[PDB]
Amino acid sequence: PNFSGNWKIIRSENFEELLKVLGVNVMLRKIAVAAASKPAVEIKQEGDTFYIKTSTTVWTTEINFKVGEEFEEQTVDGRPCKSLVKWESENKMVCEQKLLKGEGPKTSWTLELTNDGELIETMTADDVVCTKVYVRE
Ligand SMILES: *C/C=C(C)/C=C/C=C1/N(C)c2ccccc2C1(C)C
Repeated sequence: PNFSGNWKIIRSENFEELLKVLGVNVMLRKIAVAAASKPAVEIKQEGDTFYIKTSTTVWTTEINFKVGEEFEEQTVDGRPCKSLVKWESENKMVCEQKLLKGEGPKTSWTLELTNDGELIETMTADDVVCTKVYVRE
């Protein structure tokens, strides 16, 4: 299920509420939802080994994981945590995260390559769920 490729975000719901739930400074919340801050996603997939890059205006995040192999990473609000990714179907994977230090909401995310060629991502902080929808390029 080649998640590989370069991804262009074309929709995003409930994102500010997610940040709000996580505790994100209001000023950062407002800049976070600007048409300028739209993230670009590059995924590089081979087997159970994944490389995903997320790039905004002045920041980038790189993660490297194997499905099943626990790894270190950051939440959405950038808190250090341990993560573990598993398959849900052929075209879906889900990742649960465990805060390294401190304690806050229960976070996670999922990734879903559809049949109409889209890539759906969800992110969850406790009750609240954010969906974002990507296309290739
Ligand atoms: C949908 C995902 C979004 C809008 C990602 C936002 C992420 C960031 N990051 C990581 C960042 C770092 C510095 C300054 C601004 C940001 C922004 C809020 C765009």
